[PDB]
Amino acid sequence: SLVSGEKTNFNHILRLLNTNVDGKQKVVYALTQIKGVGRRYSNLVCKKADVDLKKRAGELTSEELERLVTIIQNPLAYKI
Amino acid sequence: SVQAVQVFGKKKNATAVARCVQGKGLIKVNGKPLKLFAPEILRAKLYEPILILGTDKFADVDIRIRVAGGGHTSQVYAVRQAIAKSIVAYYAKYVDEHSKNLLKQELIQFDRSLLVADPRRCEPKK
Amino acid sequence: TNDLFAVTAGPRVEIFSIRKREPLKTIGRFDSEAHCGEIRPDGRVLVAGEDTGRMQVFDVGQGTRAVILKTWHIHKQPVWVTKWSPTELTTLMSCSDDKTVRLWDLPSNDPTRLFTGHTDYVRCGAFMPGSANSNLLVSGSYDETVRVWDARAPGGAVMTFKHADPIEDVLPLPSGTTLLAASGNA
Amino acid sequence: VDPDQTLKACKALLAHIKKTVAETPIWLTLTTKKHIHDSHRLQPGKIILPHPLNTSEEISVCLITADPQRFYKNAVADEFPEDLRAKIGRVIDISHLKAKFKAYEAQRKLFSEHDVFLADTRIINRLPKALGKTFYKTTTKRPIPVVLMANANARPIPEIVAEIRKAIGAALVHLSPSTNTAIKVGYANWEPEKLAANIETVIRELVERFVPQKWQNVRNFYVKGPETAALPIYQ
Amino acid sequence: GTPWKIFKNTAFIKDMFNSSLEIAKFEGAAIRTVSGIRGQIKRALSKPE
Amino acid sequence: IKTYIPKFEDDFDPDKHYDPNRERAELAKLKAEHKRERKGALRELRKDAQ
Amino acid sequence: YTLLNSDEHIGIMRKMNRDISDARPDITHQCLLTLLDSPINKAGKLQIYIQTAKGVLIEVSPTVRIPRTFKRFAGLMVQLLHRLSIKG
Amino acid sequence: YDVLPKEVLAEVGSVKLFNRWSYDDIEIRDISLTDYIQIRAPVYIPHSAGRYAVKRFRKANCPIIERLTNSLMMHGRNNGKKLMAVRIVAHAFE
RNA sequence: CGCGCGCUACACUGACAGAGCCAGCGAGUACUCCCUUGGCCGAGAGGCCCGGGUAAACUCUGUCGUGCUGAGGAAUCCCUAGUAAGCGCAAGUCAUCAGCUUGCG
Repeated sequence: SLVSGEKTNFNHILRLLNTNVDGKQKVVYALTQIKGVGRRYSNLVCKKADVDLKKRAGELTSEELERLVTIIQNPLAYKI
Repeated sequence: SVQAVQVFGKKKNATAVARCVQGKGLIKVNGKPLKLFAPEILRAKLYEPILILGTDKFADVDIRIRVAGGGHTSQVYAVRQAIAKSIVAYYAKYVDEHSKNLLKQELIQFDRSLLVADPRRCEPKK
Repeated sequence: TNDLFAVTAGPRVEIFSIRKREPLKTIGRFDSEAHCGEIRPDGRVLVAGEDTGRMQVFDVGQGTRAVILKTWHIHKQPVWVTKWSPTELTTLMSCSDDKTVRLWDLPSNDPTRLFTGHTDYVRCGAFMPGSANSNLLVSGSYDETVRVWDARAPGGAVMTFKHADPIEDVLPLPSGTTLLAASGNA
Repeated sequence: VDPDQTLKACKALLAHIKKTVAETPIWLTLTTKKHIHDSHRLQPGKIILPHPLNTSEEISVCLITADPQRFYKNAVADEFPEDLRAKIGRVIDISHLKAKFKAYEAQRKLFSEHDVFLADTRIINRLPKALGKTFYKTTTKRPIPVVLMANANARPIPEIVAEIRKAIGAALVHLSPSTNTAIKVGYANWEPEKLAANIETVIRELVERFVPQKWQNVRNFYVKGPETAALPIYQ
Repeated sequence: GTPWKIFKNTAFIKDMFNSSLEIAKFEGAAIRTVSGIRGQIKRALSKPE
Repeated sequence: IKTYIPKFEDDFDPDKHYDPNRERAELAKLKAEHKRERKGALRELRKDAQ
Repeated sequence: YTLLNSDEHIGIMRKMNRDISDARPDITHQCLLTLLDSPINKAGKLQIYIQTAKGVLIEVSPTVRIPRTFKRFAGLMVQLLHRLSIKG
Repeated sequence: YDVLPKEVLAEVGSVKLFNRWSYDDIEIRDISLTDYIQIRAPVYIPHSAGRYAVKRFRKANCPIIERLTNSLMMHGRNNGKKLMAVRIVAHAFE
């Protein structure tokens, strides 16, 4: 009667750099919800961070979230 | 010497040359085969005359069709008219007149536009 | 004869192929989770219950089709198992989490019959295969009860069986007489 | 012709330019003494440079073929994922090009999308009417020849990949029926010694391959910036 | 002036006037080519002033 | 329900344009007056030509 | 530009002899007030239409707070009647 | 077969709408409308180029599914897309 | 300032990317949208070179999901079969018409 539900707590409102509200929609549409980001821009962001587009928002780990924050912070030190 | 029957099909501005020769059974339209030439929803209107007359009637003929002019629906109607008129004229010319009459009977019992193109004249209520 | 079997895992189901053993199409329309994705005996329509209480039934072709046919949002609390009836192609059963199993007809937008009697989570269910047992449902709850209901009398359990363990799984036999209730260590 | 004179003129012209920030193409204008007539000499070509003209970091080429686009898309999906599948964005046959792109807005969108263009020698003679005048006549973003020539009658694929590697960084060579022309050589943000090597080999190949009556018909080469003065190298 | 676009008969003429005001003063006028073709200024154009 | 307040102007009349920025309002009014005067001049010159 | 009531235009209507007690916007004003403060409106089970005798249908949604004062109400009604809609 | 795919060859027996649905046992419920619902005359797809509006009661002889398509193509944006209409009816019947 | 007539814009009838497949009328040694920064060859007038400002449609296949990214009142007018409506291409014909007109599919 013990099965690890270590992933089920993801329908919670995530926090990010400018908006403190970002639900579970998708990675690229969540980054579209982030203010100042376009859809192709978020696609470029996800492809740069090598996060799979199949994966949802809230299925991520903290280090992946943080490197997403760093690469939305600077778009030039990463190639573009 | 070789048996051949050429027939014409008409629509608004879609015309259809259909030349029928004794063959293995194939049917081509602009070279490409019949199951390929159409938008993917009018293929039943193409198969309507073959499906009425059965495949054994087309077992011996080989139909090559050219088409040009008009839009998609117009070309499809031109090809089905050319198919029906081709097989009826071939059966008129090279097999028995009774078989021709039975074929023309089944086709007219379905729809007359398979044989005689009825153009849309302008005659509104005068 | 077909080449489809479905695996639900998380907020998405993944319809697999049998011949190729490659995930043929991943369906991720869900809101929260996906608990049981079962395709019809026909082999064209997948049903799945979400964690938000809704159940979605949608057509799936041999390739990439995810066309939502119907949705139901009556449970308002997680739906853990839905199953089709093996005989009737348009009737399905659903054990929710709260206290209920219920029989749905696919065209309708309301449950055909409602069945209560359990006291905790109910989380396994099955139809009774066989010729004589046309309309008999069996469900195992977490209240250590396996109940079998007739679908002609919408009252209580026609038969009940009380174990001492949380009852996790149930299958009937194809013979129709005997049944396996998987509960705890035995 | 001397690289010392060429290097001092290029250094002084880089100084004149200086006195993101620059981003100006420096080129050289060839001037000859007689009119040019042969359409096979009017046929545009390319010159391989020892320092490639491109940056090659995010530039995305658009390739134009003639024989089946399905086969060429098969080749690009098969062969090379390191640089070639990173840089090839679209391959389009000439039939699909004339089909999907006759519109002003459509070809302007394509011009805005892609970064540089390659086409086959069997298609360049049809290209200028096919692509728009806004695509072709105005700016240097115009297709560069590749030799995709011996079911497509095509040279084998590894040689094709080598050809694309050369022709991405090559420089275009277009000729005018008149007695004047100009060929790009580099940018102002570069090093003038590399500029000197580039202009040296450009001069050599231009005179020995394209300009008919090789050095009898040759005349003045002026190194020039976009809007500044021109510095002389006679020939 | 100078012809700008030339259809079968009608032709647009560019470097002759500065404004639709001047043209609407000279509306209905008897223009003439060098070749000998007579013609008539008919109506001001709009988009190039 | 989250009620909302109807945005409307107090002294209403259809003949006056309503805009906050005096700059863009003045620019539009000047463009319209210029257009009307130009049309009047074109009509008067056309009648003179006839 | 102002609604036609019996508050100021009484002398004009009494002069021209047309039904001084029919030009009564205060009835519609107080009825809209009553129905927008009634608790079924807050529940959202309400939807209110106005048929003005020139024949004009006016859909009023529950989410609006009508101005309490008759003067603001009159200015609002005029702007609505001349621009076919009112934005929030 | 002359040139016919597998599904039409399978259902070569009689005439079925969209090559899947039968006409054989289609009961109508009202003796009033058994005259004016035309399902005696079969059809393959509803798109049939006919002059079914020359005089009265020729829509009483055009088939019923042709009427369904021709009434589906009724707004200011879908006035000519009869292929969209028959695609929609095929999807809805599936 | 007023009135109509056309034109444009206003989202499910969506966007993006691929694949496939259709017209008719049109041929006067004739047709070009600018204006300019520079430079070549030009005693002078110019010509060169480089920069700046055979359809629409439709069908099929996938990626994504309603998000100032809201189809028009009272009235009044018109319309009954290749009619309404949608769609583009061509031409510019001694009067009218480029802010458009007439053809044609």
